[PDB]
Amino acid sequence: CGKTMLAKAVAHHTTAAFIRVVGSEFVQKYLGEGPRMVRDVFRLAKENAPAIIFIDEIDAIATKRFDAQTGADREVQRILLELLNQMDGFDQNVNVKVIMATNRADTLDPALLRPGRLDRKIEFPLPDRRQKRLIFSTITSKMNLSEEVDLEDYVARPDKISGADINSICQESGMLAVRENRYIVLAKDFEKAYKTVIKKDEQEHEFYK
Amino acid sequence: AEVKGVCTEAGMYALRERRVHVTQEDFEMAVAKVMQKDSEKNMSIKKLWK
Amino acid sequence: SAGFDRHITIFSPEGRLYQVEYAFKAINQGGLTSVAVRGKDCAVIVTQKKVPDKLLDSSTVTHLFKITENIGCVMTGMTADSRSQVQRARYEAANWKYKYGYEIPVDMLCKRIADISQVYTQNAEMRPLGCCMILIGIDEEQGPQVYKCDPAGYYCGFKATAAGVKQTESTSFLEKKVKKKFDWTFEQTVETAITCLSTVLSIDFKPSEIEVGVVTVENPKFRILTEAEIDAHLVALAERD
Amino acid sequence: TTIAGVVYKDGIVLGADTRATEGMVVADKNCSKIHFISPNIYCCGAGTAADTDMTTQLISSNLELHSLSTGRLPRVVTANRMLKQMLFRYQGYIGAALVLGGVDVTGPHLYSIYPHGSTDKLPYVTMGSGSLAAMAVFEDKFRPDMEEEEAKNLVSEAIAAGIFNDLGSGSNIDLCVISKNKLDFLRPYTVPNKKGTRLGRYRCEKGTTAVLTEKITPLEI
Amino acid sequence: AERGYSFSLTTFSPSGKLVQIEYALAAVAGGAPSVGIKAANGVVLATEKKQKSILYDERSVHKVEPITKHIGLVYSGMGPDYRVLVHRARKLAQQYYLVYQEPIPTAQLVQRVASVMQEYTQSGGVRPFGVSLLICGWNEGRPYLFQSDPSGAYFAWKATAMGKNYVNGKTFLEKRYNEDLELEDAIHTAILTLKESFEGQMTEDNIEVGICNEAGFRRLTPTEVKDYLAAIA
Amino acid sequence: AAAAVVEFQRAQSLLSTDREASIDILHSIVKRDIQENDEEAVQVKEQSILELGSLLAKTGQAAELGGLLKYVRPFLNSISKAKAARLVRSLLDLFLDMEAATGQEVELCLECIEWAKSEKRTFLRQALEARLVSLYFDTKRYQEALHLGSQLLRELKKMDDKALLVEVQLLESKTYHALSNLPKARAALTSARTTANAIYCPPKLQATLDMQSGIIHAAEEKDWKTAYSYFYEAFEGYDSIDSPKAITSLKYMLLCKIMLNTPEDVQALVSGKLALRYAGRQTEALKCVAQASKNRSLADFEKALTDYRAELRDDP
Amino acid sequence: RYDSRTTIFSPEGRLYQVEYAMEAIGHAGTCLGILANDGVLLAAERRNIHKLLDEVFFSEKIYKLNEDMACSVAGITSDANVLTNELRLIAQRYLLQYQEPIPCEQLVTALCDIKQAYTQFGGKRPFGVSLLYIGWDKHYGFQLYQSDPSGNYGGWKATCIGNNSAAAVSMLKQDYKEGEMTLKSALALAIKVLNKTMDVSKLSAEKVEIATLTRENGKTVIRVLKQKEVEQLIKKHEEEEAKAEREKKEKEQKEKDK
Ligand SMILES: Nc1ncnc2c1ncn2[C@@H]1O[C@H](COP(=O)(O)OP(=O)(O)O)[C@@H](O)[C@H]1O
Ligand SMILES: [Mg+2]
Repeated sequence: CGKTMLAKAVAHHTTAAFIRVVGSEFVQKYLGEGPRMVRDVFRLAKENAPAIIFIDEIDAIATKRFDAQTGADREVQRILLELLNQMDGFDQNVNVKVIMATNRADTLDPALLRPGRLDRKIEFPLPDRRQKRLIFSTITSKMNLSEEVDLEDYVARPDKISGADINSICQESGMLAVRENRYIVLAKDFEKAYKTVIKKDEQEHEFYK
Repeated sequence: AEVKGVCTEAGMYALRERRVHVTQEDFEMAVAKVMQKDSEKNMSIKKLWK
Repeated sequence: SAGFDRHITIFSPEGRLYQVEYAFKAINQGGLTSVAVRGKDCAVIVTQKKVPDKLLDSSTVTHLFKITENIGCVMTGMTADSRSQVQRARYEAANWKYKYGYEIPVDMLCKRIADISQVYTQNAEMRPLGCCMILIGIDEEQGPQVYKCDPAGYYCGFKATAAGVKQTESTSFLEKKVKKKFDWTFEQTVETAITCLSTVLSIDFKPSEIEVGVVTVENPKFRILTEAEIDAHLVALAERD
Repeated sequence: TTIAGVVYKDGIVLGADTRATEGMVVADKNCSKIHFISPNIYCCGAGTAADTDMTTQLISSNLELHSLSTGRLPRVVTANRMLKQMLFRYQGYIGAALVLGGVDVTGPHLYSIYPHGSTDKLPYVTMGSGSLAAMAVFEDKFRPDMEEEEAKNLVSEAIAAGIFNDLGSGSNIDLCVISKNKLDFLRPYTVPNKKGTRLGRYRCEKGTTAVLTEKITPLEI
Repeated sequence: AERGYSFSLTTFSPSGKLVQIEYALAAVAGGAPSVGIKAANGVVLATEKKQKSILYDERSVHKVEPITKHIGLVYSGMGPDYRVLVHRARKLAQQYYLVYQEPIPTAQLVQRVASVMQEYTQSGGVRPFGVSLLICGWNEGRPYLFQSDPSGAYFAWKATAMGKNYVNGKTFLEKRYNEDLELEDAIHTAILTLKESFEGQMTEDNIEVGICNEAGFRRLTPTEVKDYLAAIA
Repeated sequence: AAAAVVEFQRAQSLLSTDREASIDILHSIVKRDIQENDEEAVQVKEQSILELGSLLAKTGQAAELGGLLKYVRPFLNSISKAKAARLVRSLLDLFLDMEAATGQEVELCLECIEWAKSEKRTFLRQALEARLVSLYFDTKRYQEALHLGSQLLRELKKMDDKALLVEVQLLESKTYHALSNLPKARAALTSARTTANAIYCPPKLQATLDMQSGIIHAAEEKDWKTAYSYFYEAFEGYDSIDSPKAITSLKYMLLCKIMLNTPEDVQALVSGKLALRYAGRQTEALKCVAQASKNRSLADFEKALTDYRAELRDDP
Repeated sequence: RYDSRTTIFSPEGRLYQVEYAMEAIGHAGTCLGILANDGVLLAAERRNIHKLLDEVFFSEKIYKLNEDMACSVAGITSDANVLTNELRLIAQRYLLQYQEPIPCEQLVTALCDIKQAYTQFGGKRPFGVSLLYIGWDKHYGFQLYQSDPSGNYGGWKATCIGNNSAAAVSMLKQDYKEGEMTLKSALALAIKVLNKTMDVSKLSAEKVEIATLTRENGKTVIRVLKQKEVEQLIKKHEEEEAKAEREKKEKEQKEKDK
């Protein structure tokens, strides 16, 4: 629904630094390498005065309190514990910031979710009708479009698409228009892309529903 | 931690409306925004136990 | 999430029955393919026919069976499981006629086999037989009936169905064809079916390596069209198109 | 106990009497010997009341489950087959003789199911105590393809003959007209025998036989 | 987490949780949208009937079926399991009718279907019925709406929704639901709660609605449902 | 009450053709008394007064409002006004909504509020107060509008009719923006929207919230894209409801498309499927002003501004 | 690992799955029970009164096993229904055979033998249920027992099972008159313990269920207190605590004056 993009946009209108990592990058293999990388990341954040640290997918490491009865769940919990220490600890950060995107937001640890010195919460829901109209406007102003290509009748139609979906609709419509060799897209192009990336979530087994 | 967050969120609410004062209702909204007790809506999983 | 895969009665944490899905995968493993289309007053089923040896007898090799006089079936899946399911359907049809005293509607016959398969998917016995069974018949009130009885428990009624390897392309083509004047004649339905199979296969059909069966509101019997009928339809209709 | 049934132009017309004798004593005056197997199938029971009632109920339950499964009204061949097969599985101890009738997509039907499980499709059927007189009247005054009113009059006169010529026959003549359009259940259509018109009042005034003990209990509201 | 204790159904967990029934409920939630509303003088059940094509004859398999002319039943979850439960529910209703000459009270029918689910959720080789049932009924004079879950648990509802987006359905019903909602408006509320969950155009033929009032449970025909949809839109 | 319904229908025919006869017949129906057990007659006569108010709207005949607010109150405490207060709501709304000035103006609304105070029916007292606040805003007495709104919302945070809470909050936001305290108007709008995201928002209230959101964003944040988005949501809602004030929403839409320095889209919007029934000098004025902005011709710009007065001279 | 089967003994002699069920009972609702010379009572915590649910069943956790006995259930709902049905069947079987309402001890022993069979036989998980039985029997008058999943039952003057049941029983120990408590005092104490154990510090009729058994006119009466009486008790207790708080404030004022 657009959170990587708002992160990149703050990076655009940022003045300090935007250090991006993916939770897998901490989930790397070899004991203590994940904590090593988290500590290196936060140390870089600090050595830079106002820098920002972004973690793209935290559900991999940020988990609940599972009593690790193996050698691997224990290491994942170790990654999370090192993250907690670095975010808050005996070495209170100096003007450093942290951003996370999780995509689940339910099984995160109560620690990392500590509604205190560790995190605030924000919502990024499915583009409503308003947001979706803005999606169309922002994506499509750059393209070249006909006069019978009204987007306002591609929003009122109920549909549980997102911002990525609408970008894909527009890109696929333009691709199809060029394939059929016109330099102006048309309502047929948008119809075809609409049906190409709305019903794509199909071919499922029907006995489940 | 919740207490710190409540004070901080009341302060940010004050920051919102070009104001340098925090009021009781602002603290209340801060409490609501900080102590978000997410609850499972799956009534079946919730009624499994009598 | 591959640990919830070795038993037909253990759910996955995301609510999926993997060994129910694998029965459909077995359908696709059948190798052959089948299609069916229902018109205003007719119902036609078309099906592959592979005879990869000169000693195989085309008289025996066939996947269009006669469950009873008025109801016929096309199989898509392992042949042994298909024939067991065919025997079961024959049994249930006969028992229905014996108890309730009138020919079983296709509705109920497909329902009944669907429920047998459902019993097998729930109680951890058997091994859900891997065949997809498409039934055709004549119903006095509604008219022609085409139904499909997947090996997980759906007995759904179809305006035009496809089963087997080319199911997706067949369904696409049938949607495209149906969207134009669904009121089809006997010959037009026979065509629609044969043309759908030919196009989804990128092949042209010999009059023998295809099995076609038909029922009609004037002929309520499962007529397995012979070599003559298959050849005539193919050649003449492709020519006159 | 006398029941009768005829098939007319549009459907079926069934007619039973109202009496069930436990010996030579008239236990009931207004028994319900026509029973509902489905919205278009009614069954007239004669013989042992308990078994006819329970057999009709079980068959109605099976046929209603069948109807809710099919979506189409049950057809009388199924009712007849279930009845006969059950009554034969029980080698005859179910003293229920059932004039089954109905109207289905294939027109009317009127079966007669004897206790042992022998069935006989027929235009007119009477079986029971007074089937004697009922069938006499039918044979003497039946003409194929009657209309509603004439069929009703015929199957009422037959039951009247049963009433007036068979001990243990009823006091009221109940009818059931079944067709694709109507399901009339006349209960009772006619009252051949009304009452004796009791003579001068002879009650016993308040206070005629005192008591020995009382435990009047104050049950709540 | 409690990993080992999730492949069976006769083995508790340290938390005390039987994982397999919760998985079944996940399967249930991963099903079609269905909504139920208890009006002041009736009950309304609706359920998305969307097919994967125009090929499926969308009149052959219904989803809102009767169990008597005062009780009816709709579902979310799987379909074969649903057919089995509907068959057994009709059988239980008729058994009760024979034993006691009185149409089965909806509470008792719900209790017995729940007992059936319990039978199926308590042995080492029986898969819990993955389907959750909404049972509508009219007993005495008070409409009843119950929910039966794979766990053998039965519970009353003023109004609910189940399927892929039950959270959204239930918040919408919470907003729009008032006790004295006569049936003609309960139908609109149910259809709207289906709209807020129903991708694509809610044509009159891809939606199934069944209403249970004093006259007896009845599944609305395509003409009636089309009329209602046009009125709402 | 078939005979009474026939009398009411012939009164409607007289409304169509000879209105005075309809007025007299409805007045007689009102004068008719009602039983103490049944309610069919009171239903008939309340519909009769509704159509009498319709007659007053059609003919500007507000002279009866004194009676309709003085002599009908006594009997009205018979149909459990706790739920029938919608009737008084409609009566007062239509009254104050006729084309001609009511003369009494706030006087009659205050009389109604005092009558409700005597009745001790707070449920309707709240509605009367909210409508009075709207009247104050319409007459531009923003200060007293704001005062009553603050009192009423302080009361409504602890009582029922959260829809009326949203109404009063939006009235306060409109008054705040009129007084030009944009930060406080935005605060009121955010409160109204948070309270609206917990209850059912009819199309009218949802579109009003969207329009006010558009006005506030247009004024303050200079995020005219979001301003246009909200304005268009309001326009679609008002078009769906068939509401008089959809032309205003469309004008704001065109205004956003102009102030974004993209005047080429004004014509596209005006010649747009939805925005045909609303065609007229209102939209042609934005057309001309956007043409002037496109050609960067201040002469034509001022020409249009003077030529389209009352289309771009009055809406603040 | 000695917990994959009910019938498996651990090397330290513990039936793990039995302990698993016993601890699982904690996650259920909260039931407490008090015996008094005049009567007996149970209290139950309605965990879930989401306003879109309904109140069709007057009792969602307390059941009437026969005219002389009631039982509160806590645990898995399916097992709860199964066990309550078996309890009713046992009671009426005893009535048929002997013609005297079953002694509460005998009924509890029967059901707990059923649970023992389950914990000792084949592939059947132990019933994940704990029950509190109240009743009257001609042998030992009023009586209250608690039965666990392991089939073990204890006769308790007062007791509690469920969430924070340890705290509930601690407060029962503190405030229970071992031989003098009457029914009204029992209700007061039950309300106090419920208020202190329920997660919400504020009680109401929307979260509690009280059941009272008393012998009147020679016959037993099992009454589930209506919301009116429930709210009156909740009030009386809350205002009593408020009066105690006012007395504490007066004591603080006196100390300040000193
Ligand atoms: N509001 C928006 N405006 C334009 N594009 C959007 C918007 N929201 C999402 N997108 C599209 O989504 C893609 C980025 O999605 P992303 O933020 O990575 O989602 P996630 O990170 O949750 O998978 C971009 O390619 C962009 O085109
Ligand atoms: Mg990203």
